[PDB]
Amino acid sequence: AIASELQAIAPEVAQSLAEFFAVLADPNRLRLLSLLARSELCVGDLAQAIGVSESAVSHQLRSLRNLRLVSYRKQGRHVYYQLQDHHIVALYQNALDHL
Amino acid sequence: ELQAIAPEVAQSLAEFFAVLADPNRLRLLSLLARSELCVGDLAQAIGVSESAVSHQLRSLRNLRLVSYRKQGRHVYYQLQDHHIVALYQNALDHLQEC
Repeated sequence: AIASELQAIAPEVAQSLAEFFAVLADPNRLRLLSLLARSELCVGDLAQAIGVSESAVSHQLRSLRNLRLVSYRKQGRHVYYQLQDHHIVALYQNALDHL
Repeated sequence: ELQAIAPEVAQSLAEFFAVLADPNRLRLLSLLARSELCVGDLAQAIGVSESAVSHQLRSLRNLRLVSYRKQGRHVYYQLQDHHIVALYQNALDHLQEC
């Protein structure tokens, strides 16, 4: 009934959103995000959980940091990574559940 | 005590996000996220022919991103499930500020 009052997202917004989803179209990134969706973790824990070197994980996390998919905090001699925000958690979980 | 998602699951999820990385598809989903709509409504909304939108919807139906229902003498399309609605809204919100 409200068809006449609806308009699609702007083209530039659709492009920006498409780019966001393209960044997530990476199984390796998703494996890392699946762990962070359940607990804040250091690179050491992430590396052992997946089965790769910490250097490998560190490299993958740099891209994720730059793309604002993950963030980190420092406490003592540890650096804990986590998902950027609750929106990332929600979209990840909803996508997984849809599948 | 933590295990990542299975390799096959990560791959399937990656493919799912890959099909969403399409501006034209997202424009259509952005409309359906607000309300179910007939092909006529969608075509006029984005400014293309009904045939064009019908073609695009064909792909979205097979990709399980949209579904449809018969309401009287018309067919209305909708997002496949609420998860699509929620992931779409959360992604857009993320790309925004407060």
